[PDB]
Amino acid sequence: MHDANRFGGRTAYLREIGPIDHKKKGRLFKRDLPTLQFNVDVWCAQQTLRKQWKGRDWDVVEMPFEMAPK
Amino acid sequence: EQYDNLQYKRYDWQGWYQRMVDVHNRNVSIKCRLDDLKRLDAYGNPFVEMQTERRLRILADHRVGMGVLKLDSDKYEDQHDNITYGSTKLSELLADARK
Amino acid sequence: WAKPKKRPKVGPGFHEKAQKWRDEYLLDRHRVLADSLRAYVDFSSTKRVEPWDTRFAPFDRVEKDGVYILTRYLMDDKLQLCNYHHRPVKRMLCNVGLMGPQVTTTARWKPYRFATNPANTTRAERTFTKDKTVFTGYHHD
Amino acid sequence: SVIGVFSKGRATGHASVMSVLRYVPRARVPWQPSRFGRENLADDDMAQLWGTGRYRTGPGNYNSGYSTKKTHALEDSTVSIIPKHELEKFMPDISLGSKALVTPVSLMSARNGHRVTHDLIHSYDPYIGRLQKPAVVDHDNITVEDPNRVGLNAATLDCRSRIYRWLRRGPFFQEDNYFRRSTKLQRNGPVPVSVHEVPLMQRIIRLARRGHLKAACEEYRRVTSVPPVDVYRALTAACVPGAKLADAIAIFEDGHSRLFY
Amino acid sequence: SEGKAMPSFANEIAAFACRMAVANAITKLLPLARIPLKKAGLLSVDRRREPGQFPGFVDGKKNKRKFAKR
Amino acid sequence: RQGYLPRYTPWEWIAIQEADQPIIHETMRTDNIGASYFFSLNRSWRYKARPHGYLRNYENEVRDMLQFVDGVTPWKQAQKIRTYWEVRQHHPMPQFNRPEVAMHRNSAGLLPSHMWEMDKKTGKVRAVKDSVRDYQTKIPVPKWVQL
Amino acid sequence: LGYTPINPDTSPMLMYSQCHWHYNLPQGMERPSSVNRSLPAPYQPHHS
Amino acid sequence: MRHIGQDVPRRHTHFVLESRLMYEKSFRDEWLRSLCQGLANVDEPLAKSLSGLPQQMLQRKVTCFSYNQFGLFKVPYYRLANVDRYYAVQGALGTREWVPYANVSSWTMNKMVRSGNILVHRVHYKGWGTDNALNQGGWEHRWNKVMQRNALQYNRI
Amino acid sequence: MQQVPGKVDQTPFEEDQTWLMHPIPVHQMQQHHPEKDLQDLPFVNHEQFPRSLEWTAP
Amino acid sequence: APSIPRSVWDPAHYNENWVDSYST
Amino acid sequence: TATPEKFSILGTTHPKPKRNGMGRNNKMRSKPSDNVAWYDKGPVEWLPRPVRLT
Amino acid sequence: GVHKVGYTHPHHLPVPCAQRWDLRLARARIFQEYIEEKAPGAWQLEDERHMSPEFNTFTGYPMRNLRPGYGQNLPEFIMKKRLPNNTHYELFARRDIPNEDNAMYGKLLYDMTIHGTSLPSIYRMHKDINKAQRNDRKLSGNRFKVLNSSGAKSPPSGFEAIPDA
Amino acid sequence: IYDANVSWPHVEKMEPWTRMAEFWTSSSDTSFTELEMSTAHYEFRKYFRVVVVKMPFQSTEFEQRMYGIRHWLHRQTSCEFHTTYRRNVVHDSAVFPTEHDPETKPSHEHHRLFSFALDWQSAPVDYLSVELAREGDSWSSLAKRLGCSESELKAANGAMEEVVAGVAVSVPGSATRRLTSFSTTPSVLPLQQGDGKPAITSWRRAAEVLGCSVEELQQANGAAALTYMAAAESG
Amino acid sequence: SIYFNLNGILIWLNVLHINIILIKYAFLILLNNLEYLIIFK
Amino acid sequence: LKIAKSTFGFYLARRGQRKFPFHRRPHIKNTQAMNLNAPYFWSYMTAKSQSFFLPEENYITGDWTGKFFVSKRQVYTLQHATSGGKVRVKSFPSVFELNSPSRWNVGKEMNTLTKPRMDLIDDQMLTKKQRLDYVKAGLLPK
Amino acid sequence: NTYLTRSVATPPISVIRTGPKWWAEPERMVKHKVMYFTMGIDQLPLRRTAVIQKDLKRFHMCKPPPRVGDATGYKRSRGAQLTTWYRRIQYQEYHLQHLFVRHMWGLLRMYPGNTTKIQGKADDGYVGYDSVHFHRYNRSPLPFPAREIYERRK
RNA sequence: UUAUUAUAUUUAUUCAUUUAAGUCAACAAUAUCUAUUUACUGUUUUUGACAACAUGAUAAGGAUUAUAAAUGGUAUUGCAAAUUUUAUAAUCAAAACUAAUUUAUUAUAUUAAAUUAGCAUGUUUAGAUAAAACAAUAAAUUUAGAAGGUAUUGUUGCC
Repeated sequence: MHDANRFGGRTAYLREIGPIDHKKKGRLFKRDLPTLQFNVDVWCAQQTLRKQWKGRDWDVVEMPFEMAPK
Repeated sequence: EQYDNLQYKRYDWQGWYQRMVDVHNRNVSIKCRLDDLKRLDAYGNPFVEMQTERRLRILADHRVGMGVLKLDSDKYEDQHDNITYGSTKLSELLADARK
Repeated sequence: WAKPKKRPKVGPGFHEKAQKWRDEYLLDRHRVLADSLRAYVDFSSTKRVEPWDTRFAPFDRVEKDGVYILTRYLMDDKLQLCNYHHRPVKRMLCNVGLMGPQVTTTARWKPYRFATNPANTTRAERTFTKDKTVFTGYHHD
Repeated sequence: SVIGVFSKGRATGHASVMSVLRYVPRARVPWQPSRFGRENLADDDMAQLWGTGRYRTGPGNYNSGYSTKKTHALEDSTVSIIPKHELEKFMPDISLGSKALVTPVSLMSARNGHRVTHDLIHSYDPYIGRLQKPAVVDHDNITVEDPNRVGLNAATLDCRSRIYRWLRRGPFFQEDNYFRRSTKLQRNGPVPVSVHEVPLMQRIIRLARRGHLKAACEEYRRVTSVPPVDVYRALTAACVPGAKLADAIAIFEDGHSRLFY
Repeated sequence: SEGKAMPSFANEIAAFACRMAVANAITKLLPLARIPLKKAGLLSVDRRREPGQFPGFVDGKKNKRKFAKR
Repeated sequence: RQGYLPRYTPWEWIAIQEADQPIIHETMRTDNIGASYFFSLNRSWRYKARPHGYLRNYENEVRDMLQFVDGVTPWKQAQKIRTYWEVRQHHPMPQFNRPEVAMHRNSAGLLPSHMWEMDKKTGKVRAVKDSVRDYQTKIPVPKWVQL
Repeated sequence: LGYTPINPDTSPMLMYSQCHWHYNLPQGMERPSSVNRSLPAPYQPHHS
Repeated sequence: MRHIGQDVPRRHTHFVLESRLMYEKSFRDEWLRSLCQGLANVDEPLAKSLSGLPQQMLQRKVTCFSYNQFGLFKVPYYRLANVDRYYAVQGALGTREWVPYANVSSWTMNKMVRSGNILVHRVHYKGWGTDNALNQGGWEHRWNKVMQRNALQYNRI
Repeated sequence: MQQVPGKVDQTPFEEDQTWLMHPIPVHQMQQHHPEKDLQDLPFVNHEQFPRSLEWTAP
Repeated sequence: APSIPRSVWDPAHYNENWVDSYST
Repeated sequence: TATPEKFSILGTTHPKPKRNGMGRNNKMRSKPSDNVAWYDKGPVEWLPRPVRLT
Repeated sequence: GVHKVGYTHPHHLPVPCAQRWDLRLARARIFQEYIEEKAPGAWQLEDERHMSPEFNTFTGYPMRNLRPGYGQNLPEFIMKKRLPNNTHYELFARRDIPNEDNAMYGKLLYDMTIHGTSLPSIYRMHKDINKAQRNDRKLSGNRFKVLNSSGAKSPPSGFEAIPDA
Repeated sequence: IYDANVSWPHVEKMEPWTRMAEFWTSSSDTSFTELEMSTAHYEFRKYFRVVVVKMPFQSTEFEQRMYGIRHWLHRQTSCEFHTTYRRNVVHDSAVFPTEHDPETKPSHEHHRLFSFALDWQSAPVDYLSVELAREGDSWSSLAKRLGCSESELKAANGAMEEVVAGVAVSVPGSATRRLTSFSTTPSVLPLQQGDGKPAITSWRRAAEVLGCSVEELQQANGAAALTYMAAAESG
Repeated sequence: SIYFNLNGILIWLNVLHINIILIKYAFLILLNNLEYLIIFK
Repeated sequence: LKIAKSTFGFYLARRGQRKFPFHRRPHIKNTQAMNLNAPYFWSYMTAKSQSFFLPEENYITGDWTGKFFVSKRQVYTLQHATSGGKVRVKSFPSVFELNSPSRWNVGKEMNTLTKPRMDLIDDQMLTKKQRLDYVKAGLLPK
Repeated sequence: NTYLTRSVATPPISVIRTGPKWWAEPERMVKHKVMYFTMGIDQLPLRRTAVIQKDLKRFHMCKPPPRVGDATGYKRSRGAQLTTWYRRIQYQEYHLQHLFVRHMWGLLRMYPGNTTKIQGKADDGYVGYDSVHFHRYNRSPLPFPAREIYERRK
């Protein structure tokens, strides 16, 4: 599940290693899904945002209208 | 404009449920097709050309879509007020797009 | 219904065992704090075992060659200053950018509690036997 | 045998009338003829029920800080009150008095009409909070204990019928009552102009005549009482130079039939 | 993709939906191509349905909760 | 009695129903004057143009709040409210870095070592001395605080 | 079936019983109620 | 009181009245308090009208005010008590036990449907529901879609 | 994203190694949003007025 | 504009094409 | 402060046990399991281990 | 790379033109908005689960801001918080009341017009009748508990109650 | 009805509203699986149909036929109206002038939080429409300082046939050089002679000399307000 | 009060069912829980 | 409840081991109030920012006769530790006071100060049944 | 191998039984195909197994052939010997796939997971960076760091 | 074992939470012909829905009636309509486990804002044991149809 080779290793933010005592040890937010799910939605969005911004061969440059490309 | 004709029509809740259903409809979607503004003016100057309306769109980024400046005034719940305040923010936008 | 049955009174004079116990426990709270805080800090000042996993490339390459060159020359003093903790070095190493993106994708790194072992941690028995008196969340040493 | 929540009672009718009015029969409630509301209680017991009902802030509760209980029982053990001196050592006193509770009139619309930020719900109508006199809410004399008992308390006897009137209040109830209760035309006929607010009105006629119209209007919103006629004479005078016809009428229709003509 | 749009259609349970969608398409174009198709089932539609969500089952699909005897 | 239920409300009952309830005077929607930009939205506090919704809407009212909190409040009283860091300035270890970023930045210089005592054999903190008596700090309340 | 009475304005078993309409029937208007315009009352308010 | 001619069928039915005042009190104190927390922790300049001391002195004034205020409502809505107007049943909102729309607990709602007193249309127990909006993204989607309707579709001004 | 001028500004990180290692918090506590905080949870979706989810205000 | 528009109560405004009810 | 020399009821409570079963219910003592890997049997260990070929 | 975004003032250019920031300024003036000085440039994360077609729940708008640290105690949040005034909670305040017939009117007013006098809720009736039937047949359970004891602990000058046998 | 080309008005469908309300049909404490396994989904629903009427002109007699539909609707069916009427709006440049930039361009420093509260007088900007003719100005000389046409100025002020120094001319609407109705550079009031040689020594004479409110004088002069009357502790 | 012929009345009081038939398929299936549950047809 | 530990046992039912949504568990049981993670000692169970103002319970709104105990959300300051007067926090069984003041307590709310689940349990408060269950547990052995 | 944490073993049939779920996962047998293909090794058992699954997957929907009473039982016996053959065919291939891969990692110098044996390079079980003191089966206290079996340079 | 049709069949297991009482009645303020009604005062005799007993009432639970659109039950599960005759126990902010009827996240990357979980590293290893046949993919080691009861809502029966 949280096998550290999942989600590009960023699953290490969500993993309670070892024979945890479910009552006293183990952070709460690591238990509920939607928080785990909302988090992965963050990281998964980054790769898109990264890849969209790694292909920025163009650089944005403003220009007065008169001498812009036709 | 939505008035109630159900169990919410008559008794003591006649008011607050009516007040709700209107403050819940306080919007007045002011619209105008930009191409309409491309008329002459009483000073004789052309009102809005390609150089001007370009400024207009970028002045209201998500607002001006499908070539119609859409201004939804949701500030006040008195709907007539939203018309006055809405038209207020409206002319200001043309005041700058005419720069 | 298991009709709700009462619990008896709290017992005579237990309150005195309460005001006492909570207090002198909160006093013990200080030393375990004072101990663990030192353990955390003095951990941060010490050296760690190197966070990388030598088994995987590009850290299989012999110490003479490979990324060990830049590790030995361009940033050597720095990687000692950062005390070889697995949080700064992977950030320092990413800054030099002379190895590209191979920090995260290619280079595999030691697990967490394997990377908090201090330098000269020869016996692997060590990484599990860190002291129990200190409450640190396994940042201590 | 005989048991009750209260032993002593007091009437709600005056002496000079009751000696004669006692002859005409009173067609009481059929099922419960003995009518015992909050009004019939003595002002001693009146306070005690007034204290509780508020889960935290109500002085009835021991930990309300305003309580009169000197020593109280906590699970078979007693606990003593910390007088104000021994308390003011640690927790620094930050008190501004009653005048910190009364939020101004222009902010009624913000806070659902309510100016008074007491624990209870202070209602500008008399019938919700009527104890014996028609409930007139006071602003300066607001106190934690709320002596006049002009608040919609939670758990006092005869609260159901009182609360059900609150949840049935019109859209403008705290709003219109406060305007109608006060600020009514004078019995002799004229309009009740004079308050300590007159310097505000002078400013407008000091400001409107100069031609700073929007300055007048954006200040005129602060006006609360009925403006005297010399205000509008100055206001509408500023609409003349720029043909701001839309504004003069909006000024008119406000002072016309909405501010007592 | 008229149905619930998903990033990757890499599952046969979607392929058959496409294999059928192309099958019905050819028939409308060509009348007598319905004979060799219908004899091979590409026209016929599955009525299989993955079980809708339900809270009672722990995973939600077909495996109930636990119960231990005293 | 015989099933003839009207598919449509007959024209008669239309007029009879439609005449039992009065026209709202506002839905007439007549305006040849225009909009009053200076005055209309600033009308009297009774029938005022009441803003509603997100806090952005309460422009003309927030100004009154500030003018109100400015009014009743003496700065004298407000001085006593302490920020957290103002209070944590009196703690033995007021500020030390957390493990996410600047863990290595922490040093023994951050340790209030003189507060407690160390035992060389255990290498740990055996106990701590009393800090309330001997903490002489010129700012029990902070410097700019002047009651 | 208890002390809490049934709200006759929101209950189907009542509103869709035989003693009222059913949801199937043509559902038209039963009878026009000309009250305010046949015998109108004048405006005697309590608030002066 | 003290069970002397109690008119209601159940005593706890009264607590619904108190809870309704909480929403009423919350309407009373929210804008004022929320404005304070809006001014309390702003560390950047408030506005070019107020920077530096006029800010950090006022910042303590405004908070001191909401601290000076007496009995102000500082309860977040989820911490209140969900109770039914019918049977005064205590409900844990967000669970299956609290029916969201009619805002009555399961026990009260379950009874009302079988002993039909409310107009609901039954749907297969395993199904996602006849709706087509809820189907696509589950419970979270319909949660999103309404925010689009209530607030987002409004191209602001 | 038009950013304020004169402010030392940061280009989005192009290489992944820079993305993970920078200190970014993860959403530990409960989620909040200005609009739909009223609609308390994904489950309990309060509707002050039942309107068709495609009701477009004119 | 009377309540019952002239379309209904009139011979000359009769819709000859409007089929009766018991036919369809 | 000045941590009392003898603690009244901190240590004077009941003793706490340490779990001694390496697994479910804290009962499974160490014993050669089925999962034992016989490296001798053949060029691969028997039983085989989970092998992914990415 | 981390840089200093340049703002070449439109005047000192070869061919002048209103820079895009100037418009972004001139916009915020008209629609009063908040330009944050400390906004991060790297954080342009779009809500992909919503604003992308291939995803199941494509709503087209950015539903949630993917800023994880976003809370209600934040300043910028409270600027955009929706006041509970006239929302679901108002409706639940006035409609979700113990006796749903009381929201319509005070009951006494109803039993004043429709009936002739106020009648107690159905509970008090069942309370009342059952007292009578037992009291008509039996006795010895009648606990004379009244709200105010004065009427009982002190009967008036008249009213000598008939000795009940 | 559902085709606009053939029918008028033309009913437009709309997706019904559905709110699944699942709940535990059971009620017991000891067993939770009993509850969850006893879930049953009953839905509330409301079906909509939208009537779309397009009048080539706005007749109010027709609209009040419309808003009367709410009475005779079939049982248990409320309706809402979406009116959409053209409205003529005047963009009078006199109130909103399309003028040049301000010399000091506002910046992000003018758009922090609460900027709408403290940084911007709600549009439209106030402009002075009243201008006093100075000592010897002419009609072209006034039209000068107001940046307006003398002829427009002559038409604007009908009552002003001759200019008498000290009377205020009504600024024409088409003006381009009208002023922001306030002064920006601070001014101070010395206890220099003022009223006679005696200076200001109390709050009221403080107002009398400036001719403005004691209140608005206290508002700016905060320090002098917290101490005394006219800040009795002189220099 | 409109009417159209009956097919089967079904008095389902809490005591029992008494299901009479005069068979047809169906139309609207009326329902009354005033005091005694009955399913008209 | 099976054992009504207070007035709220007669009303609410355990409903099994019900799984509430996160952070919406109904009873605010801060049994994890004092869990000392020394690195996060200033961020755990505290104000997430260190520039917030102190909570209300550390301050006095109006003229109080006197609070029996100050609430547990109050934060401890030096004035608290130096004035030394009796400062009380509600807890079972009756109340807890900070008789022995220290500066290690300054800056942390009283939640993190008190120990909610007192290790010394009451063989007196628990009937022969509920004590027996502790005997099997080894928390209260025999 | 990027997977190194401790593992759990399942018998051959208990994996072979999953068929097209994981055992005959289409792309998986394409992986071990190329790997076999590129090594110059004939992919005879894989294509031998591939037809076994492809027929079973294709015919998993139908009924079993009608069980008419046959006192001889030859059909039931033939129904078994042909089955146990198929299992024995996949048994060989299942082991064969694990044979080469661990040996393959001997050629790419990829440290396999815990409790894993490469014929020559890690004769006994390799275990590095586990969750326990000792080699789980050989009771040898681990060395730190994880011991290496290949030579350092590439 | 009587002459349109298949159980042998994986995927799982350490899980807990609740607080510190308060119902004995109703009252237009603007623009419709004027009421100070402005500030509409009359003194006090009862004991069910409760902390208690107090009839009804809808669930969980698979085992032998679809081939051209359906796999969850009535006997009953806390708060419900005729049995009263000690007694306020209701959510409010900041709050303490003993509880059968519960997916907790297991090693590339890991705390951002209403307050939210530090000790249990030890061969995904005891005994017990959990849940599928539904848009998926396992179709056979095999089935109506004869049978007894001291019980008498019946094997947790009686003797």
